[PDB]
Amino acid sequence: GWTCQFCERTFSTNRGLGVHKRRAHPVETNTDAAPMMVKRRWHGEEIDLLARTEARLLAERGQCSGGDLFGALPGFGRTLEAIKGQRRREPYRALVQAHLARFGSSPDAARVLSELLEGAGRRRACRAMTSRQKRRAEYARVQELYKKCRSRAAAEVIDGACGGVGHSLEEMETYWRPILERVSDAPGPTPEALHALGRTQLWKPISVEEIKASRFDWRTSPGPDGIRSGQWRAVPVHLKAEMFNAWMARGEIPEILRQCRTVFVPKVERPGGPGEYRPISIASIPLRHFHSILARRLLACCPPDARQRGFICADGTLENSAVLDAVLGDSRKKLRECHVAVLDFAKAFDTVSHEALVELLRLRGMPEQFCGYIAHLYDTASTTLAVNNEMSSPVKVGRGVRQGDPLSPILFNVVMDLILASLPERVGYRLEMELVSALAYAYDLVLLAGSKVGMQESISAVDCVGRQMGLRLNCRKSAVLSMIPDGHRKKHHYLTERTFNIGGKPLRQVSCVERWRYLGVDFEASGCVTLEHSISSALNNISRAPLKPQQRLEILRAHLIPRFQHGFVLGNISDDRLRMLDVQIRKAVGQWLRLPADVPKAYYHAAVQDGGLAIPSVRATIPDLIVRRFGGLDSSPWSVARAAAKSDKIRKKLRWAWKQLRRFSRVDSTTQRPSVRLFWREHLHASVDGRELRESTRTPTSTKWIRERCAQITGRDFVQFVHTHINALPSRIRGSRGRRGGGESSLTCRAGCKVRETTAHILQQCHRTHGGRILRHNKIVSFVAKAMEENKWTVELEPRLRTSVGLRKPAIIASRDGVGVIVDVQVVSGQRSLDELHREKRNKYGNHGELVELVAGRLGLPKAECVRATSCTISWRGVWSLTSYKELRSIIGLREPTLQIVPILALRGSHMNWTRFNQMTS
DNA sequence: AGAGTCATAGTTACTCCCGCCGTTTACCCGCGCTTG
DNA sequence: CAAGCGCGGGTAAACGGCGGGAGTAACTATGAC
RNA sequence: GUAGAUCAGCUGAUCCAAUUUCGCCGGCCGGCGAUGAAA
Ligand SMILES: [Zn+2]
Ligand SMILES: [Zn+2]
Repeated sequence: GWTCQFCERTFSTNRGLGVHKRRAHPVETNTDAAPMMVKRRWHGEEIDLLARTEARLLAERGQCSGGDLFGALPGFGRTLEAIKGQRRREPYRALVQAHLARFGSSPDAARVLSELLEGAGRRRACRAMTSRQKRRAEYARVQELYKKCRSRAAAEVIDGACGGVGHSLEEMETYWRPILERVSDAPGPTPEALHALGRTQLWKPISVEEIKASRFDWRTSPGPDGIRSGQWRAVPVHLKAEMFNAWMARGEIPEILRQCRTVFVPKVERPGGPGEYRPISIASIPLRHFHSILARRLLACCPPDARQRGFICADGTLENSAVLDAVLGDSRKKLRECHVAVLDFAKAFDTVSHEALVELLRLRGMPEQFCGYIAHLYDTASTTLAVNNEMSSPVKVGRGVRQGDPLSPILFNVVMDLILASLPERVGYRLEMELVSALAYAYDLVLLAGSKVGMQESISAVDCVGRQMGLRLNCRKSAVLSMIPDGHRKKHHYLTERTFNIGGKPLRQVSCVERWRYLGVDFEASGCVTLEHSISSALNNISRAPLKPQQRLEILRAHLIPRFQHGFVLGNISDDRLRMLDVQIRKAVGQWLRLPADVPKAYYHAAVQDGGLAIPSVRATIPDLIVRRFGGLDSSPWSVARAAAKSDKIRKKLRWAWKQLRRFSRVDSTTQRPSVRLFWREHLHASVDGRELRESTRTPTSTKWIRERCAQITGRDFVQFVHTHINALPSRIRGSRGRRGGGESSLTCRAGCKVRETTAHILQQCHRTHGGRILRHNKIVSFVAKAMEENKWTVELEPRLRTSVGLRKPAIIASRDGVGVIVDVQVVSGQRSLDELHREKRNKYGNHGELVELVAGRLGLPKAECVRATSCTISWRGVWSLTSYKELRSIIGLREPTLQIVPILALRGSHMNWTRFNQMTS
């Protein structure tokens, strides 16, 4: 009987039909569930607004009633008789009376600075005065870009290609210069707002200790000045402080040091026009360093509002996203009105009046010196614009707040405070007895309210205060999410028809199915459900870009996975989806590295030291990250944060996170905090192929060629290194996994050794690779001999000594200042403990005596104790032996960079042996 | 030295019906100011 | 001074929120084969 | 024909290879600056 009219399914019971409707047909059923609005209950915010307006009207007039109140409130949406009826309530007049009563009220430092200024000025003066070819040019550009500022290259490669900007200088100068030039006409703040907000240590001379404690990310690009971070680092700190104090006294920076070159960055990976970029400014390095100190000082001096959780000593994005999710979940669960309006200010930093800013700083309480410095800096400030390579015409800026400066996000925090103080005192959401009203991150404002009139009043208040400040509200992204519960039917419903106005301009009302992004996280009207995870496209982009395999691996390690880490941590992802995603990652990495499909799982994801590829496993890393980030929510200083942490939704999320992490981790011994690194480590060494890698952990330097020194080796040899390191060479034994139904020809050596053909056998024991082994030994001994000579010693390679026992061939003998060392070199299979092999090699040299005295006499020193036994022992997979490492770095002094390279030689020699075997396979 | 699709249970996000008391406001009833 | 209009008390008859109860379509993990 | 090689039908595509362009100091040859995305 019961049959749907859109999916054409007949269900046994009306319950089935309705539940099917709620999923298969969201929009139409949501419209059907819109409640009638005959006699809506009087929410508290309506009562507060009514009482306040009645009180002010009585104070200015003396008498009031519904007739004039209606005129006072045009958009209240209550009938002239409904208002009169509500007027009869006693607590209402009590609040009216309460509000009425409330209304009843050295030469060298200057020399070096001048040298830097002259160099910058000379640079400024100099500056002012086919498909195959396309791909080659792109390769050159990408390599040069990645060599200098990695983040730029990663963002370009993952997102789009072909220059990125793609819009040239035109379409920017025509679209931005007029805005950057126009002077704002903000009248300033009203005295009412100043009073509402009303609810010295700065400028002191900077000291050496504070600047030293002032951290700096030296991995930064220089500005138009041309002063690179290297020389600035080279300057001693005390002279830095001298110049900083000199500037403090002068209250200004040298003219040329303020000039900045504007650059554009896309808000969206696929910009549709010139207006979707952020015209950031890169000031000179010394100016940024100088302003960081004041940024920290002002951060410590006057903290922002409690609701302000942007650029502070806390993860504002996490708290805001969690709070929004908790609010939405609570509203859905108990069917309570909640209007959430996401607000953004287009040209946010580039729309604030200079005069309003400086005067507000004056009234707020900063010292006159600081306000005057800001005013002077922004009065004569000027900028240059340059996209791609175009020193455009310089521009004089009429609106301040310079994106990229350390002070700008803090100075704008004053305006943020002012506007945050303007919303009505009693509008918000009562989330677990806590009133939450606004969630601010930088400029992105999210206003919450429990009533339509309350939300409209809040919107109008923020609009007018911004207009007074000079800011203008964007209608492109601003939207209002509204949920009206349906009591007597227990149905959640969303409004559709637009009803909110920013200064007469209607807003876009987000429907139920729409997806909108907040802080870069996808949000649905029902809460964070999932991320579309366009990972296939990103992997295709990375694979198609002109990069060597290690470049792609590093990008996937450090820039792609973290980017979607936020979407997944703040989203709701089922571990099956995570497994599919990590399988996709594994397949892509196997393609890039040309590995087969039988390589052990753990190899990809085990951390660098344990010998893995350090490619983060989403399936396990994500639960760990969400547990770590949501554990501290209960202990956050913010009261609303603690209230959210007690929400049912977050509790369930954390429970599932704990279960997953418990399943994919082992408790650490020392810190007792579960770690995923241990899980992959255990799996890798237990694997048949990785069994020989069990010694990597004890020697961190054994694997330095995977991540730090990956730039000194070509792509091809890196791929070969990875192939042999995990034993990916398709030998017959390794080629018969599951196909051992054949005869001995399927397992014997081709060369005729008649023994089992193991990759170790091919690399070490087969006679055909005899000369290969010798040349590998010669190469490694030559390298270590050259380095050890470079460490001020004596060299006599392969001393020909005929001892009583017979003919013995030591690797190298050494002698310095009367002390000599007998160093032996050899490579050994990893199937046995490397240190026992080291001891076995050392016994037959250091425990003979007669050869010890022979080498002592040859070197010319009589005492035998000065001669010591040592063995350079490295497994053919390139894994170090701990005891050998220690003795080599301690008994004889060698810097670690030299020791970092021995595994490279061992690995290259082993693969050369393999390829030689295959070459003379005949 | 391998990388199981598939059967079944658990679950989540809903559904709907019935009934309960509390809440809101369209009528109704006047009084005071204005105009004929 | 009387009729009319705007300003004010009262009433009750439906809305509205929530409790209680009885199911299920569409995923999402494994326990075992 | 490709910086080189390879597979195709002088053109295309893949690679384990692939530093483009402008200005300069200079003698087709050497060196320099740009070709730098926030906190
Ligand atoms: Zn249907
Ligand atoms: Zn053999």
